[PDB]
Amino acid sequence: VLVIPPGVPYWTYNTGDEPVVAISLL
Amino acid sequence: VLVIPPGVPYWTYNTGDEPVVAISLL
Amino acid sequence: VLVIPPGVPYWTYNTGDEPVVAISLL
Amino acid sequence: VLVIPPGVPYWTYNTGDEPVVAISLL
Amino acid sequence: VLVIPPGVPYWTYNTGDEPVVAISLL
Amino acid sequence: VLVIPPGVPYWTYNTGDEPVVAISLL
Amino acid sequence: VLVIPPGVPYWTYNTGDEPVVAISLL
Amino acid sequence: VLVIPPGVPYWTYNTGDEPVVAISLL
Amino acid sequence: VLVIPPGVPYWTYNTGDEPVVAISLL
Amino acid sequence: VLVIPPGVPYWTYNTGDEPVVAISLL
Repeated sequence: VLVIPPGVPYWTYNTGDEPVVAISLL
Repeated sequence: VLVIPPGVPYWTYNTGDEPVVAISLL
Repeated sequence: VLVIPPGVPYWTYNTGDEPVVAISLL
Repeated sequence: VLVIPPGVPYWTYNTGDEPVVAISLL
Repeated sequence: VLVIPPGVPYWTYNTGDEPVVAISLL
Repeated sequence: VLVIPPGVPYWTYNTGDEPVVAISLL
Repeated sequence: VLVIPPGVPYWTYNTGDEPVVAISLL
Repeated sequence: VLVIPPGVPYWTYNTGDEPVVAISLL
Repeated sequence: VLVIPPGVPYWTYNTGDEPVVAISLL
Repeated sequence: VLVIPPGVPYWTYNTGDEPVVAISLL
């Protein structure tokens, strides 16, 4: 993954290869 | 994945290869 | 992952390879 | 991961390889 | 991880290889 | 605006009253 | 704006009253 | 703005009243 | 702005009233 | 701004009233 923003970025998040587990029991 | 925004970006998220598990029981 | 923002960035987060476990029980 | 922001950055966080465990029980 | 910001940085955090355990019980 | 997500949210953005100006000339 | 997420949130952004100006000339 | 997340949050940003000016010329 | 996170937070940023000027010329 | 995190926080930043000027010329 290549990222190169000129100018004025804002909250740049180049997440990559991010396994996610989300389980909720009520 | 290649990302290069000129100008003024805003909340750029170039997520890639992101396995997601979401299970909810009530 | 390559990141090079010119100009004025803001809250740049180039997270990579970030295993996430999130389980909640009420 | 390569990071080189010119100009004026702000709260730059280039986190990488960050295993996360988050489990909450109420 | 390579970091080299010119100009004026602000709260630069290049965290890398940071295992995190966060478990809370109420 | 009232927001109260139980469980495990992700990138919640409850933006409100957000004047936006975006003009670009090439 | 009222926000109260139980469980394990992620990157919660309850931005409110956010005047935004973004003009770019090339 | 009222914020009260139980459990284990992550990068919580309750920005409020945030005038933003972003102008870039190349 | 009222903030009271129980448990184990991470990088909590309750920024409020934050005038921002970001102008870049190349 | 009222902040009272129980448990184990991490890098808590309750910035308030923060005029920011960021201008860069190359």
